[PDB]
Amino acid sequence: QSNPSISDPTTLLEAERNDPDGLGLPLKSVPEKVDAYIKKQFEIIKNLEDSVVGLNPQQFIKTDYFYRTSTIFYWIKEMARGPNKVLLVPYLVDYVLPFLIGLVKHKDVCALASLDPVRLYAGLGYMPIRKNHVAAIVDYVCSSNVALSSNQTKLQLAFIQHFLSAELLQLTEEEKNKILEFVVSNLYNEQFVEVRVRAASILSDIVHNWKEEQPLLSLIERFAKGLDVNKYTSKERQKLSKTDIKIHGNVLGLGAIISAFPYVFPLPPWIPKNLSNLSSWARTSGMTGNAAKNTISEFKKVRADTWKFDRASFNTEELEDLEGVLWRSYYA
Amino acid sequence: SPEGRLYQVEYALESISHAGTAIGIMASDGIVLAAERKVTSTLLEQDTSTEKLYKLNDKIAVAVAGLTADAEILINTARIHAQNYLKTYNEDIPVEILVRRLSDIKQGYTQHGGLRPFGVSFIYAGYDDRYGYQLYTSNPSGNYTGWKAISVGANTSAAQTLLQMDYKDDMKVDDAIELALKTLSKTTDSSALTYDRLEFATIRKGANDGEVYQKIFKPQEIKDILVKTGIT
Amino acid sequence: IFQVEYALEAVKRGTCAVGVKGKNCVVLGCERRSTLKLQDTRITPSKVSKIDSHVVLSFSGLNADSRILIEKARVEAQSHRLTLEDPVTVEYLTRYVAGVQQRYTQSGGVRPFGVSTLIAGFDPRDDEPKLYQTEPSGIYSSWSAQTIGRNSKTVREFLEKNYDRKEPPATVEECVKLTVRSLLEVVQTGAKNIEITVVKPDSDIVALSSEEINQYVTQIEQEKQEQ
Amino acid sequence: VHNKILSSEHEKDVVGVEFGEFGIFTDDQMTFMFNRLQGHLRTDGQIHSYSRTVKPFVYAINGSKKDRFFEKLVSLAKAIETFIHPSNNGFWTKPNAKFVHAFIKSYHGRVKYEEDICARGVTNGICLTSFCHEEIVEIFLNIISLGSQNKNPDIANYYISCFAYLLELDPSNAYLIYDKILIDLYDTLADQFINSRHRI
Amino acid sequence: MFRNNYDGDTVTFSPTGRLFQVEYALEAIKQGSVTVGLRSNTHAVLVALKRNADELSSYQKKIIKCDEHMGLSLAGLAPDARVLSNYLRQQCNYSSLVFNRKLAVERAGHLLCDKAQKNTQSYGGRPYGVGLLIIGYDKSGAHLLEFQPSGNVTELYGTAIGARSQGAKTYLERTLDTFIKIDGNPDELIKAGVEAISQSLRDESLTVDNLSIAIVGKDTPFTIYDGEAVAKYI
Amino acid sequence: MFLTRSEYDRGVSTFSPEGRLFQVEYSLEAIKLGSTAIGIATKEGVVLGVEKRATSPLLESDSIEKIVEIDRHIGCAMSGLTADARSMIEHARTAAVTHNLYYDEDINVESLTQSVCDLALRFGEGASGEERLMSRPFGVALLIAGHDADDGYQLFHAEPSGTFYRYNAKAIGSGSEGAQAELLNEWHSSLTLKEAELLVLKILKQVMEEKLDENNAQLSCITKQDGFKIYDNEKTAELIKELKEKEAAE
Repeated sequence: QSNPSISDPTTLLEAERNDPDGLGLPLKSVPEKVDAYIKKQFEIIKNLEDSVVGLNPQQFIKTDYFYRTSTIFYWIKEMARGPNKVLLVPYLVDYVLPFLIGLVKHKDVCALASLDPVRLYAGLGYMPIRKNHVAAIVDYVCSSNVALSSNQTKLQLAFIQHFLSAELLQLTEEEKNKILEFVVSNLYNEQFVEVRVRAASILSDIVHNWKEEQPLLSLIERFAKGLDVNKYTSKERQKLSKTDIKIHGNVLGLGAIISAFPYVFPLPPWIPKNLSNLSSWARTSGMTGNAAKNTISEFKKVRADTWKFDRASFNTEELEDLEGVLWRSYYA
Repeated sequence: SPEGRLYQVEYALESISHAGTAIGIMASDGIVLAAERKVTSTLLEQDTSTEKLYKLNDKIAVAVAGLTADAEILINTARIHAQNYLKTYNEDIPVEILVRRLSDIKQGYTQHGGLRPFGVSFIYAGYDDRYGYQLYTSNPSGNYTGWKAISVGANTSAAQTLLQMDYKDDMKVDDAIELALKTLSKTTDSSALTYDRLEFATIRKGANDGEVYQKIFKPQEIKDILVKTGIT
Repeated sequence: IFQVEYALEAVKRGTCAVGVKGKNCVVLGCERRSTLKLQDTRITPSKVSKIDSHVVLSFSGLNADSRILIEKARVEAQSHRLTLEDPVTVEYLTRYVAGVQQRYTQSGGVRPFGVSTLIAGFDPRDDEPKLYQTEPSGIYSSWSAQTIGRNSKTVREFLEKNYDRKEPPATVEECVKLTVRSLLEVVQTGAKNIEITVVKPDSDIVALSSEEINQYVTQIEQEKQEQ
Repeated sequence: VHNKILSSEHEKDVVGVEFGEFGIFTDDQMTFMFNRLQGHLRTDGQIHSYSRTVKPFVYAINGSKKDRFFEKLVSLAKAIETFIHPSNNGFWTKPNAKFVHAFIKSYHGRVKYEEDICARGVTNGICLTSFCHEEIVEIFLNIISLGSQNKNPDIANYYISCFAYLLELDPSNAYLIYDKILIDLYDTLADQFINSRHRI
Repeated sequence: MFRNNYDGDTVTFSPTGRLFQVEYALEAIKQGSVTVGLRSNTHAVLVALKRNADELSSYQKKIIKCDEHMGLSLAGLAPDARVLSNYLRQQCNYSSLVFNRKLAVERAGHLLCDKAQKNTQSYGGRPYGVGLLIIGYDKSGAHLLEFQPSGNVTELYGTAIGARSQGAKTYLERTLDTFIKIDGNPDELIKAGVEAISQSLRDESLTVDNLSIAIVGKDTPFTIYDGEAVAKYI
Repeated sequence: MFLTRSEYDRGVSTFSPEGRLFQVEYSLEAIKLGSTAIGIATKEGVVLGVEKRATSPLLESDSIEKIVEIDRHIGCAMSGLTADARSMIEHARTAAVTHNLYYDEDINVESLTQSVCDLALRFGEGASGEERLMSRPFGVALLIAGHDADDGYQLFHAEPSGTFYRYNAKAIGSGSEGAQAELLNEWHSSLTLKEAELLVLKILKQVMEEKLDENNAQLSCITKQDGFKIYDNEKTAELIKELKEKEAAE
């Protein structure tokens, strides 16, 4: 019922011409009387959220709420495959992504009736999205209602990392920002240490296509203000490194930036001077001083073959300052 | 081994559908073996080889479809298992036990993947007083299977069809000698079948009593039974 | 080093295999394509394999691969009776089998087994049914019931929604009643496709024939159509 | 459209096809083909003979309204950057090479067709300027230098053959290329690469 | 970029005459914590900085007793030192049993050199990846040795190996004529070993859990001070 | 998005230009990707808990043995390839009895642990000097916890690499990076066994983002008095019920 078979070639091309995207008509468009059916099946499942008011994984597979939900899922899996993708898009922003993240609706219930939601939600980062649909999707992620979810946070954060790779060069510098200001608002979220790190690993995917030097050099500064110099004397760094979140973020962040320029064949002098600011911190055992050792070993490694040479842009006998850095249990 | 596949095996399992062509037919009171001979030159000495039909013991024999130098390495060790089961239990070795003994060495390489699998596929024809006359098969897969009638090698898929057609359970032994030759009508790349492209064998209810004679045909005896129709 | 998962694939493709615990009895079931017209019927009906007088074992996989297990086990089964005078316990026979598929990865660097196996029976004296499952990795698990093999997922789904611990199939007869239904789902003809064995307390293993299997299928599809 | 606009008969019934920023393409039409080509070189490797796939991008350049396009080409080179690196081989190393060559054949292709026309009096501001040849070198130089050291010698001969095409444009940049190539060579004859076969 | 063709294994000489696989191991030294060693005419001291994992974990031991007259400290790959410190423990205990003779320090030097060398001739095995400072009092005075995984064992008055080894290696270089004259004083030679290891720390602060010290000589058998025993030197 | 790659990734038992043995640096990341496991030490005992993760009503949990006895005074919990640790345990049980025979005393937890590390320290296919007969690093991490009379109650982390640390409380497996930073917050030198029985649950609740029962958690402890017992499902439950309440406090 999605074939658009129109009256005339002329009647047709006049529809394609007058479309919002300088592009064309959604090829295959699900006809209203059906957009109604589907919307129902999602909002029938929202009606039944009382059905599992408090049951367990065993008294779950037996409820009607599950049965519906399972069918809807198997359906989504089969829309995202093949020629039906352009049909599935309009529903993501309001229906399909609020669903799926039916996952704090129980992690162990998925292991039972073997369903991989994580793998589908994120596998929907790539796909035939259109200029105007991007808008509403970036707005759904980067939600001001975000704070709602919990370690399903490291999920929306991985969906973004994929969208970006498949909508890069197609995102208006406006959107390219709504994203980056969300990612960065996570290097700081009290509670989950899990995510402050998945955020930084992602902030680099951004700062790789970001060669313009004033968006860049204005971050570097934003981060290295929370640390720079011996703002605090030794005894304090130890105390802070273990608890302070505003500083975990600042070092996770400044860490990602450096790990976003893997092979600049002759080395930018902002990197030495900013590993130096990172070395007095990877000398502290704690939680941030740890993810600052990551950042210096990650680096010293990829620079490995270009190192015969990179050595020379480290006047700073803060070459020494980079020797500890990697420690596992097998070293002493 | 990507999809659940035995690669180095299919390699040699289809290298088999190239060389040779062998047949086995179990009658109610006998068994029959038969093979076609590799691309022959005028000057190759016909009578000597017995190159694809080997005796294992006075009551068991195999037809081969595969690399000769490869099956001899197997047969040599199977003629021995036979005799070890004699010196040990003073009874003649039971057919299934010999078959399994080989199939287990074949599968030995199908897994200790540090040495190369076996060419060769066997039809075994044997008699033991536990399970009347028997017919068995042995691909380098490691598997063996029971058969009232069977074939291995080139043009395999084809003969299996004629066989399925002319076979009857009440079959005598001479009736099955024909069915074997008759259906190397088709499955012969050589237009017209000669006594020299052949090798034959029988395990009958003895030339006398209630017992078991074994008989690898001499060339002349073939041109004699070929006489029954084939060529004359 | 990943080759493990590949073998676990061959499991999938092979003769489908099942098993089902009872109030005091146990059952297996499994096999493949009737007869390719011309094959010998009476000389490889070796579906389920006897390990001791009280312990049995079926498998999904490369038939030519099982044999190497169904022996190394049939042997340690005696070599336990011999050096400890005490039939192997179903957990131990199982732990020994699984422990062998395991050592077929991590040393020398050799290929792992193309079989999952199910292992059933009653410990010696004790009359509490035991059922276990092994897989090419080295993992053994106990099941109130299970299946592994081809279209094994259809069956594991069937069973979950048909077995309950609260009331296990007490009757000898009825415990088979169930194991049949669960293979009819995946077969490819019916009774002529997959057969079964049955072990009851104290070394009383009585495998089922063709004629007892069709006083079942044709007493199932009776109650079936009645709507 | 480009061919017809120049010299000949600027018409065929309509010079009512305007060029501008991005060839004959909308803002969103261009935007789309860029993120699709990036899709090809980074994710889905879906292209064949690239000479054909590159055309639209070359013949959408406007000598007097480039800028907004070169902005889009640069961010496409900065994306693609890591995937050329000699030790990141994958399903992509073919597409990036067969493209970075197909594109610089199909650009020099155009230039030497226009310079054949400004030997007929007709400049046209649509034409490619000395300053396009400059920003083309700025973009694909680290990219070409990384590819040429690649482990596959065929996939390298593609990036290496681009030096000849760039130098024919006699850009102001010419020195940047002669500078690398001559150090790389003088180092090699002084055995400073003796540990690494490929550099030599 | 710049690939290497002669860094595959240890059985392979680089064209310029270099065993890359060994130079790489010689670098694993610097991947572990800093330790210091020095000797007068009457004693030999070791100072190591035990490093921890969490605030919630023990500290890696960095000094191991070898006989009542000889001990060593490690900087680098732990298991490799467990393996070598053990071999040393044997020869020491064999020179005791067969010849009733404390095993010379100068000789355990020669014996480890040859042990590590074996792992740089052989295809398959990697070189040893740890450095050792070895101390002892033998029939010939106080002694200190540096063991790099290359086999090169060298006898010194003082040295330091590892993470920021360079801070102490330069202190000792200047203190030389001062500390080798700290005879007959034990507490004072450790005061020096600790004032040297602390040139290789940043804003970092030695505690009862950071510090590990060992000493030996004339009439002091090899003893190790961890925990509260080390407080008096902070 | 983008791709970072060194030329010395892969390399089996050969040094990177830094002195890193990436084959084993990776052996160590796969602990972070298995079952969760948590150990805490009091002066009144040591507690080990894990995540069961039952995948059916059929499969009768308890063939899920992720916590096992070693001697009556030493237990261990495992995260990872439970099947790959069969041999690692056999060697520890064998070493602990062997010590009891040769010496008429229970074997020190420190030395029982080191002995298990000395086993996975025989990784390789080519060794001259002393032979290390096996094939790959041992693909499983261990929390080993017990009691000897020299050094009180103890907790240890045995890594595949052959080395170890003695944590006063440690977490390994899927949740570790987070569970660990939570233990680092809530542990004191003065816990009671009752108090830690519960803190192990609170931290399993957290980094499982789920509500827990005896079908997905197994608790065990080791006291001087009663030895090393694994809590049967009943006791694990009114220990859970006892938290549902304690946290409804505020």
